[PDB]
Amino acid sequence: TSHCRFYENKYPEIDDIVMVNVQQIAEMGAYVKLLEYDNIEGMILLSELSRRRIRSIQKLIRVGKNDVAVVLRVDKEKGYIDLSKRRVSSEDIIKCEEKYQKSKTVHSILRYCAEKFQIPLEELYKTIAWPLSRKFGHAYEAFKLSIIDETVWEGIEPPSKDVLDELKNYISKRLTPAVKIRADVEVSCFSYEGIDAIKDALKSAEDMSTEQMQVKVKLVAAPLYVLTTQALDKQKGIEQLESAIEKITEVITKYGGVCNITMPPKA
Amino acid sequence: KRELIYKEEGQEYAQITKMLGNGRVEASCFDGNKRMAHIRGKLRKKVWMGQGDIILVSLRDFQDDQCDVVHKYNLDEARTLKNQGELPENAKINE
Amino acid sequence: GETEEEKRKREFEEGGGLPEQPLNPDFSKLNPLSAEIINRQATINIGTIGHVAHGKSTVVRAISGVQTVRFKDELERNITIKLGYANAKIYKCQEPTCPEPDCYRSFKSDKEISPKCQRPGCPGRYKLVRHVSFVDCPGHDILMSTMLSGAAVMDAALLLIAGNESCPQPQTSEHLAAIEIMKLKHVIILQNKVDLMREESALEHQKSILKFIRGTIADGAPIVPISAQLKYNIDAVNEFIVKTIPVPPRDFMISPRLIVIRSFDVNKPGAEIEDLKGGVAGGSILNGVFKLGDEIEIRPGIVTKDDKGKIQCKPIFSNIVSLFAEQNDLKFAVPGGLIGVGTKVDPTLCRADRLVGQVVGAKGHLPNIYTDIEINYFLLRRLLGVKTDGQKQAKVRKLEPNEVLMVNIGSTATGARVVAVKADMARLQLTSPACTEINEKIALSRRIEKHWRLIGWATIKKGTTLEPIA
Amino acid sequence: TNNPELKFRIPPPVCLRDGKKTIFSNIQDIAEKLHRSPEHLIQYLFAELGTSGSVDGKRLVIKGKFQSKQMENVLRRYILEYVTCKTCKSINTELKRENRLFFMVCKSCGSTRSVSS
RNA sequence: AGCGCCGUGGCGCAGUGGAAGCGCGCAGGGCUCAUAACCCUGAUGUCCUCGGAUCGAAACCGAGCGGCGCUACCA
Ligand SMILES: Nc1nc2c(ncn2[C@@H]2O[C@H](COP(=O)(O)OP(=O)(O)CP(=O)(O)O)[C@@H](O)[C@H]2O)c(=O)[nH]1
Ligand SMILES: [Mg+2]
Repeated sequence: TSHCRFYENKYPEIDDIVMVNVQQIAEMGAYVKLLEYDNIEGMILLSELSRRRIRSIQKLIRVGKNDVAVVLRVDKEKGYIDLSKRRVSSEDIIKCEEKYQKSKTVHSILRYCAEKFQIPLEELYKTIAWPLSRKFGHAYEAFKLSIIDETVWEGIEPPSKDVLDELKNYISKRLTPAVKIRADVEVSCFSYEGIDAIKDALKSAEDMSTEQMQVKVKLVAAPLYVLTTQALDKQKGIEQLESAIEKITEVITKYGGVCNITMPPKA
Repeated sequence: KRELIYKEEGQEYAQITKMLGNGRVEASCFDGNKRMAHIRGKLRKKVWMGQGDIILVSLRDFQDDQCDVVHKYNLDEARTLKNQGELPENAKINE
Repeated sequence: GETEEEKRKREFEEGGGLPEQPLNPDFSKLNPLSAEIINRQATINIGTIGHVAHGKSTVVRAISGVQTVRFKDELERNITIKLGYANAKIYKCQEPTCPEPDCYRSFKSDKEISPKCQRPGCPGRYKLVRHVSFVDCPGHDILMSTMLSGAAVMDAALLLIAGNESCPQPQTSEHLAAIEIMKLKHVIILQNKVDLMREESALEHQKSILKFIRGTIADGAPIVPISAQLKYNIDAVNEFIVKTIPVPPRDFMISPRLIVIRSFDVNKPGAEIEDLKGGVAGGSILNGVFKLGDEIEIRPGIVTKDDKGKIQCKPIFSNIVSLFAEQNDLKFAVPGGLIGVGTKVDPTLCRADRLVGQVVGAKGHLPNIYTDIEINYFLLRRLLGVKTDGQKQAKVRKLEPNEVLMVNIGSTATGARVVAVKADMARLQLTSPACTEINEKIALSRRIEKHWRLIGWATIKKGTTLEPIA
Repeated sequence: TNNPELKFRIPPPVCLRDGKKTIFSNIQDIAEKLHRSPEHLIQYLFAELGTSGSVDGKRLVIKGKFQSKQMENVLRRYILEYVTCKTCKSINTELKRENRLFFMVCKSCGSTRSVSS
């Protein structure tokens, strides 16, 4: 069963942003379902629909598909939402769609777990998802940390640890990327021995390649040597590559040549 | 369906290469020349000539540089004439 | 049903193959035509000159078969800066029965000692007359330095003149004059376009060619009708190369030297660094025989400016790791042939335009870098390479103090400033260092019509030397 | 002896103008009478002319109003820089490929030229 | 050669993960006395190729093809 909210409460809050799907347009506008919050209806009448003049009615609404949305008023008695689409700036729409993408992605994994264990999705959101969104600002970042760090789950009360185990499995299978850190070293030598210096330099550099993080200095050009590695925490590659820089400078400051840094380590 | 008209001893078929301003046209005559033609009377502002359409143009004995359009073929008498072969058939013009 | 490659391999083993050079042969008895020398190295440097966009790499590729690459995106089509190279082995048939004009046959460097005669009905085998190197020189107005450097490297010359186009092309005249400057009096003339010309138009072109070459130092240069694309009349050109060019006097007595003209870095991308190669100086050796395991230093070397702006020169010492010539790795290298000296010199020191025009000395000699060079110069009366629309040719003006002139001392590309001008003598101060060994043939050019134009000749007789820092 | 014969063979361009539509039905004849594949000729047509069209059967249909003057001019320019070799007056040259750039090469002589832009 | 990309419905873009997308095109009718602007509605695609994970790939990735921008012709 696919249902349940993505955020804390069921009702949208005042002056927030959502992204809604359109299904139907009767006369005054489109009262449509929301895909960022829950599944209730909320209306956009024609005055707050098109920023441009109201020329194309069906072309800009495209019944059946999704679009950014902004909530103006909430009726917290029955489930009626007043909503608009003109009033989302060009800067805003991108963060709107990013938040929707994140909320949609976090939904499917817990959907799988709920289907497998026959637990209501509401329960999974209440137990694991909502405290993660409180801890980390958002649950997808919580799952990204869960791939890296097992501690983010410590403090949550699962409905069953089997949910935890199969969720570990499905997150490791589904959410798997380890960003590549690359850099560029400029060899500016005018010296006597430089080839053997480079051989020793890469020997020292690749000797630091760990089991989980492997550094290779590929050749693309004579002065420009490109350094490639895969950092899983995105916080060790910089230091290992600065270690490679220290190695290369120590090697070539005594053979007689000069070497310089063009592009430091970066994601 | 009005009957077509054939050529007579100084009036020859041509093709508008491109129509000129102020009431003139340039007609590639089917003799090898890119002559200049005037849109005549009886034909000025009732039968509109479109660029790329076979026409009849009267030569003038005392000017071979310029001539004057006479009759227009609405691409049907034109295709029939091409079938009969009243013009050099290398320059085939059709819709 | 034998594959073509199997047939070629069998012909190669039957043809004598490619011998391996003895590791220590008796040197004073080594002549430039000896088998240990001739079957694996090019001993005579042969160059091609002409106006832009007529085809010189085309002629050389038709002759030998080794392509000149013509690299660098934009430079695949318009012009090239580096020289083009190609190894040609000149083979002549031993059989007197086959007529002499088609006896000769030029082949690639990989060919055997004695390939069979491809003329139908001729069972005799070929004999290697001589191995020659080809120095393709970009004939453009913008590019002056490399032409003069190669002409210094050159030993004999081939001038190319087109048929249908104008007869007195000025670039051909300029290159012929530059060749006359640097003591090269062996040139053979080729008419590149004859197929598109009539029997009388070709005769008129030949008469114009003869009319052009009357006041030049070279007088009896043979003239050859050739086809670059049609690939015909090459055996005759091989015959003319054999006959009109003998071996320049060159023995092993002279002290060792070298002149780097191009600079190659051996760094194949994609491969791991644990398996690399050294840096290569592409050099002409006009004197000295170099072996494996020889220490050699690039005299002008590292050019630096101190905090005061003074010029310091750190000579580039180097151990020779390999001497690659022609096709195979060879122990000894014959002076008078383009060779890649692959030393342990830093690969970035040899990236593209670093070792171009630089003198190098083997251990046991100390050439001197000069800051001041006083020259004995001489000029011509009219410029070459300029097309005047029906008027007098541009007349060379005398030198002015404090002026930048392109002075090519052999290969060394330097832009000198004039301190004073005399009746026959001048003084030049150089920004980029140049070293002098004996005299070195020098060419002079100035900037008048935008780009450099050759003016005359000069020779260093004295100068101020800078003792290198070791 | 080798070439006792030693182009005046360009087809008369039949531009077939159907109102807002244009038909070049002879395009196969030009493509075979200049030894160029019709694909490259159509690409050059849609490079000099900023439109798009369909190929049917051999024939090119482009919904646009255009004169035989400009078709003839573009054909002549293409022949000048593609069909006709610049170094030698010949038509035997054909389109081939030498790393990834298009390198048309000659057959009558064997030259190495490039015309791609 | 390696890298940074790309692989289209006629052309251009796009998400890549739930699986045919929009404008520009063009055909048709609509407004108009009438044309253009503008309305609306269509018939067409191996989202390049082989695989592997996946409930699911056009999408995540590899092993390959073609087109590219550099690095640079890199004995
Ligand atoms: N008809 C004809 N074309 C030739 C002949 N020789 C060369 N060509 C052509 O002329 C053109 C120029 O060839 P190319 O070798 O690149 O000239 P280049 O010497 O490298 C240019 P630069 O003189 O500045 O160095 C080529 O297309 C070539 O095929 C010839 O003998 N006859
Ligand atoms: Mg060249």
